[PDB]
Amino acid sequence: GVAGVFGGSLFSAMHGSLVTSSLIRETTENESANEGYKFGQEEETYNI
Amino acid sequence: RSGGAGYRQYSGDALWLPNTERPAWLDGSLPGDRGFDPLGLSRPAEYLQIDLDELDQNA
Ligand code: CLA
Ligand SMILES: CC(/C=C/C=C(C)/C=C/[C@@]12O[C@]1(C)C[C@@H](O)CC2(C)C)=C\C=C\C=C(C)\C=C\C=C(C)\C=C\[C@@]12O[C@]1(C)C[C@@H](O)CC2(C)C
Ligand SMILES: CC(=C/C=C/C(C)=C/C=C/C=C(C)/C=C/C=C(\C)C=C=C1C(C)(C)C[C@H](O)C[C@@]1(C)O)/C=C/[C@@]12O[C@]1(C)C[C@@H](O)CC2(C)C
Repeated sequence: GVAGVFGGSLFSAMHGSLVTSSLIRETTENESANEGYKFGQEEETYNI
Repeated sequence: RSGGAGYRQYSGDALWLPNTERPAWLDGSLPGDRGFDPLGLSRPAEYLQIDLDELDQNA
């Protein structure tokens, strides 16, 4: 159980940080990076 | 009177070493120029200009 939650916490942080690190540039620096994603996009928002 | 008796009248440019060359930037015109600049502090310095980092958050 501890490995489940420590690992799950690790994997959540790694997956979240890896996807955030790979966001394709679609905005400026005066806007949130979240704005680069439009709900319903057919294309990928980060480079796997 | 002449002399050349108790001294050796050798001909040369008095430098900080018995044999060496004046640095190119030390001509010898200034008073006290003995060709002494091993660190080259008076060597004409060369600098590079870097452009202004872009810090516009609208870009
Ligand atoms: C750093 C040390 C450490 C770590 C990482 C853990 C980690 C864990 N412990 Mg442990 N423990 C520790 C030290 C530690 N323990 C020590 C020192 C002791 C002795 C004092 C214990 C004694 C202990 C006991 C007795 C138990 C644990 C249990 C657990 C697990 C509970 C988490 C879970 O399964 O949630 C599970 C999710 C739930 C239990 C509820 C889910 C939510 C329901 C389904 C719905 C609720 C919705 C809500 C009410 C409404 C919200 C609506 C809205 C407000 C959003 C977990 C993996 C428990 C376990 O193993 O699980 C059975 C267990 O009972 N530990
Ligand atoms: C300003 C200075 C002295 C000033 C001192 C003063 C006013 C003292 C004041 C007082 O004492 C009184 C009167 C009375 C006391 O009761 C009180 C105090 C207040 C204590 C000396 C500078 C002192 C400066 C010095 C010694 C500089 C040395 C620089 C050198 C040697 C550089 C040589 C070279 O640069 C060349 C030429 C060629 C390079 O390539 C190689 C190197 C070797 C680097
Ligand atoms: C009467 C008197 C005499 C002084 C004599 C001196 C200075 C002799 C120097 C004598 C010094 C001598 C001879 C030095 C000579 C050095 C030379 C030529 C050296 C050199 C070189 C070489 C070799 C590197 C290379 C080449 O050859 C040229 C040269 C030049 O580059 C002094 C009197 C008083 O001192 C009292 C006794 C009490 C005080 O209170 C009052 C007063 C009046 C000051």
